[PDB]
Amino acid sequence: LIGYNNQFSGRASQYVAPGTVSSMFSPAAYLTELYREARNLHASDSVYYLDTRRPDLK
Amino acid sequence: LKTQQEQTQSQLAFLQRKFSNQALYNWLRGRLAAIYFQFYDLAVARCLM
Amino acid sequence: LKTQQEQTQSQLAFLQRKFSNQALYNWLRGRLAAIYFQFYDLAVARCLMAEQAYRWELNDDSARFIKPGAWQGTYAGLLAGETLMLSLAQMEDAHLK
Amino acid sequence: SIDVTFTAFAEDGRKLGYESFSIPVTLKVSTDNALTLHHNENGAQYMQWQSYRTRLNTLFARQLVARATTGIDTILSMETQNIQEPQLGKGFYATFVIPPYNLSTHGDERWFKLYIKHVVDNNSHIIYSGQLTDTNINITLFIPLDDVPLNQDYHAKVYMTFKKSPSDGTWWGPHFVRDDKGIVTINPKSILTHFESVNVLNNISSEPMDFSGANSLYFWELFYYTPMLVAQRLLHEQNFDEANRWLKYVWSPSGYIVHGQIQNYQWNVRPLLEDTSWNSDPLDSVDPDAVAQHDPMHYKVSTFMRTLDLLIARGDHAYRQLERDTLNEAKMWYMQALHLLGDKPYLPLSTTWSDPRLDRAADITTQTLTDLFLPQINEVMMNYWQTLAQRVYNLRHNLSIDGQPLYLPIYATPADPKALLSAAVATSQGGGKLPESFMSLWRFPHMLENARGMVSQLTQFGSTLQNIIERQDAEALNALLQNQAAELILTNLSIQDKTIEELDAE
Amino acid sequence: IYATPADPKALLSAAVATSQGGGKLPESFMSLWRFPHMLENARGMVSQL
Amino acid sequence: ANRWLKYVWSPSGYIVHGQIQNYQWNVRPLLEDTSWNSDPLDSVDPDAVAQHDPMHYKVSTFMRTLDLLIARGDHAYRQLERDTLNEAKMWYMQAL
Amino acid sequence: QYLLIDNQVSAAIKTTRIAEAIASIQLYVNRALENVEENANSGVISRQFFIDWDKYNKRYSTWAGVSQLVYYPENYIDPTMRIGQTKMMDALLQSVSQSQLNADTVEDAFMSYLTSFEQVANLKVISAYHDNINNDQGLTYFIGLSETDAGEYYWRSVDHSKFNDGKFAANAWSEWHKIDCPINPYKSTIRPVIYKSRLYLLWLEQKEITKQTGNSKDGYQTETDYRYELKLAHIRYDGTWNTPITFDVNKKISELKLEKNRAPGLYCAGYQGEDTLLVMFYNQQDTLDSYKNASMQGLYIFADMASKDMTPEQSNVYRDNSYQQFDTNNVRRVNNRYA
Amino acid sequence: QSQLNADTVEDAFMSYLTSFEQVANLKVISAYHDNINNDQGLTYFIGL
Amino acid sequence: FLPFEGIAIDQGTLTLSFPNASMPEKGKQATMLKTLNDIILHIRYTIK
Repeated sequence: LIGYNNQFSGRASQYVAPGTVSSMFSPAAYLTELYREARNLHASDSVYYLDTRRPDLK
Repeated sequence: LKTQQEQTQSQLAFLQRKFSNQALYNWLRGRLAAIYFQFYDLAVARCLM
Repeated sequence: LKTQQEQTQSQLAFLQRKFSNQALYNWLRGRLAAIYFQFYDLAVARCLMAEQAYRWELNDDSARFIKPGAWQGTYAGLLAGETLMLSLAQMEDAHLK
Repeated sequence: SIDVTFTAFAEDGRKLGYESFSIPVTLKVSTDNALTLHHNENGAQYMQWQSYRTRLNTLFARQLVARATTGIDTILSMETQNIQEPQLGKGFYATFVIPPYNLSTHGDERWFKLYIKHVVDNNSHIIYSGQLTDTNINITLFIPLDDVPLNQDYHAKVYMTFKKSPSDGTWWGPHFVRDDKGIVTINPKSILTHFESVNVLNNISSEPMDFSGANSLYFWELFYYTPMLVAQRLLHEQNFDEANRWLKYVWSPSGYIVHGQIQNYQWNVRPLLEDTSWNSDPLDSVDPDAVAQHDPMHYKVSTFMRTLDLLIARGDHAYRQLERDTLNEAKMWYMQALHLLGDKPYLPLSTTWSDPRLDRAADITTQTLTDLFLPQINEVMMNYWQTLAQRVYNLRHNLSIDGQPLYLPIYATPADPKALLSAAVATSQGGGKLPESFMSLWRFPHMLENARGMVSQLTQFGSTLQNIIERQDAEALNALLQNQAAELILTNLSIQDKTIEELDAE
Repeated sequence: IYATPADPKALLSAAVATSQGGGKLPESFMSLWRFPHMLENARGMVSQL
Repeated sequence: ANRWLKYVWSPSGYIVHGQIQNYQWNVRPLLEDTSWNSDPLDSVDPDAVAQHDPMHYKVSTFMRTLDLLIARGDHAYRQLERDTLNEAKMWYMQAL
Repeated sequence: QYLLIDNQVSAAIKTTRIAEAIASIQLYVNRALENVEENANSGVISRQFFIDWDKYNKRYSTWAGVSQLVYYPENYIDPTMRIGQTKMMDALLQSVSQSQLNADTVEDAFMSYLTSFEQVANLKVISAYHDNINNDQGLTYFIGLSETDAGEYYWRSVDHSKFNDGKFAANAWSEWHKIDCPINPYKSTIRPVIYKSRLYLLWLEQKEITKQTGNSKDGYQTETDYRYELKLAHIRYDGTWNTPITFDVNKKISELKLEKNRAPGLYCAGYQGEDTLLVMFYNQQDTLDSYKNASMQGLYIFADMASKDMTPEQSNVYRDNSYQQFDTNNVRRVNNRYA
Repeated sequence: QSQLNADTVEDAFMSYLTSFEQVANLKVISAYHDNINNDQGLTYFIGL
Repeated sequence: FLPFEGIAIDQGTLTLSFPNASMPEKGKQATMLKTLNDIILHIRYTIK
């Protein structure tokens, strides 16, 4: 077909503005990723378990 | 004569194993040639400027 | 024939006693090769500095002209210089345009 | 565990009693199934670790050499990319057609995923993922089978999920069973609710060149990157017509003619012709080329952009001539770029956000949205409309490329015929590679010295090359001469043997 | 408070230039000299090489 | 640079043949003699003084480790992002 | 350093709740990666997210940069500036670069591209080793063999981080590299291993050593004291290989009840750290359950290339945890790291 | 002469030690002190 | 390159610092600053 709106279109349903929390590139998105990865670096019974050090972070 | 045969073969081994062998020159030519040509296009462009 | 044995040994002796013997070339190589490599790293670093200047003047930080393959261990660095000379010519052209 | 006893004694030896603790120690060793290597009867080699089978080799490298031998068009044809490879292992091919996007089904979101079950486990694995379009999606997947089925009604199950009712119920999606003699059928108890159609491709034991296999990297360089590179370089040299021709090896907006027959496709790279749906799951990488390739749609888009860049460059080239006739040419080229972009898409922005707790936000995938965060617009692509809009505006308002006013005459001053001739002559004198010489800021004596230094550097490379050549030839000769000495020696050895036989005869 | 996102095109040039040739390209320190000065110094350094 | 310093000194110890060792210093003459001397070599050569009394190398080794941690710190510091400043901080805290 | 927040800063510094969270965590991770915190979970550390920590994921600025690069690669990708350009492409470009760029120039370059390709297009893959704990993370290293010359060993690696919807993203695979070591394995018992973060490979060879006289007085010997040399070699940083170190494993092999024509199964895996290589020999069975309670003869190899017999007290543990990596008749399996 | 890494230094150590071995155990034949007190100055040695 | 050359005209912050400004501590700029009417920057920038 002819046009960007006919080919390639229809990818990311809704979009967000570049400064919102909801953006996948926002600091919140970064926080979410760091958290899901860091969350399990230490054993749940360890003094350095992330939730032991910071019970509020979650 | 057998000795001469062996001596001839050791000379080939030398020619093939020495650093400055045909592989070296084949490589140097191929690489330099690419450079020379590319350099040329640039040299021309400045001459044209 | 005995005299030809003597003559051959005399020629071998010469090869082992003349100043420009193999020891000389192995020595000259060991030192020049050490210099050439070190000099190369310095040459690259400056080419890279020229490149930073290129980038700071033309506000474009994606530019890279200096290619990491200039020094091949195989073939002992031969043509590393010529390789860099081209990259600089290219950088210079990019600037002029 | 470690058994720790706390005990003590009195000064007079009396025990003061005790307390005992036990510190557990757990040895945790993760285990999983090993990756398995296989070599099949048909010569295919592959790696398997789940239900996934990855091809390790290719068996037609010779055909490719034979095709390159007859020219660029033979090697880069579509036919080349249809050289087939054997199937990897017990299994079959089936075509799945996913219907057009609707809201009565597939509401709100456009993603869907296809999963396979009961093949190596009773669990599921994703075999395809993508997004629903205004039309259907027609794909073919290889469905692997194990030696012994985990289900006696069917040997494999395939089902679709898509946010709305992603139920994985019994009989939702086709159930496949292997009959004897290699025949695969769909168990009639199953329901194709989420498929437009399913077709078991009986008698197909092969597939076209695998751009996802271990040697696929070479096909990507051969069929996609090389022609894009060549066009890139030609464009830098301002050879706009050749860059155009070269882009056509990847994409022809007007289609192709093959063997006279008018063909029905525009993308000439098989994996770009295929994959007409965005992958709904992005590749979790840091390498943009691994992302592309994994999802070929990205190359389709970069190809699209390069085509526009070329149209734009041709327009810009004309614009800068500042002759009213060339300004009209520029307009024409920009109008084509606009035709090609089509309408600027409307991209509404959402204000919906649930303010979730970080722990809840940490929504992962392994083996009111389905994710939490949303993408941005992609200003680089949007800028193509903005760019053309501005360039066209300037033409409509009689402005220069940077918006400056200009007062060109209605009719152009005639070109100086002497200069037209020298240009024509130089072009036809030889070479022809006499590109725009850009008139820059530097005055003649500066540029003369610069050109001069550039040339003396060239004369040095020249003499250097001359020495290499003379040496390359000198060495070729020394080797020849030794091989020749060796041959004469062998002949002399035969002569000496006969000489000895003669003495024995004496 | 939050850093300006790095420009992805630059990250790519570096990544390509990190794995290509092993990435043996040392830090190019920001200097006081302008391009034509440094260009000439580099050129002299290369011709010596 | 770190890996190489570990051939001489590795605070936290070494694993040898899978076993946990109780030494911190991997150079026999630095591991031995933890007593700074009392009657120093009379010389003009600092290299002869060290060696003679190995404690001086133990200290210069210690300094190099600190110099390394600092350099990592400074590197991050100079990137001037809030994130890299916090990184610099941890490197300095480790040196402390 | 415990609460992951600096309580000695002046009031002058401002932040946001999110910005501090993205700091307390960044410190948490850095202390774990630098082993300040001595017992982190290695099955987590080994994940790609952390592998990229020092280039992209430790800073918002680079994280955000990459995320944009990967989300919309079409705005950044380039046929020249790309990752995964092969040696064959370099050769293509070099000959293309020697003359004017046109179709004929590239036709000849494509031909040499393809003839270089053909040579490794169908190497037999012999074995492979996964360098992670987690099968979907890290890389698998493969060793193959020319389909032409009896020798010629080559290797590949595949990055599993580029594996997603059942398939690898093409440049996930490295090109074949040639091993210049004159390897002559017995029954192809060759395994790659990542050891000391280097590519090592080890294999068995039989040394046919015997007497020239059948009874040491008048006669001849028939077969041989087929001694088993376990050889270990590694790649140098310049791509060449060094001379292998030979270890004596004859007592382990004579103990395994192998037939005349059966090489012992060879298990090799790096211990997750400590530069210790775990090698076990076994009599290959038809099924994996047959290794339950099956005796094995192993050894430890250390960075200091000394070795120790692996007492059955320990080989029994490694077996319970490492079987299902063991080859069985008619299949081959990839070993992974032991942790 | 090349990139600094572990392999470069291993090769270097091998030649280092080779040269060392050649003089590692010479027989000392005799020696001479160059001062009049044995706590100062130098002692010169001849080996073989 | 000149001081501050290459900085975007719309990004970041400038600071001008006068040491020894505090009057209670008898600084040197302290008496002069009471007579400083303004601060003027002269910014030479280019558009490309």
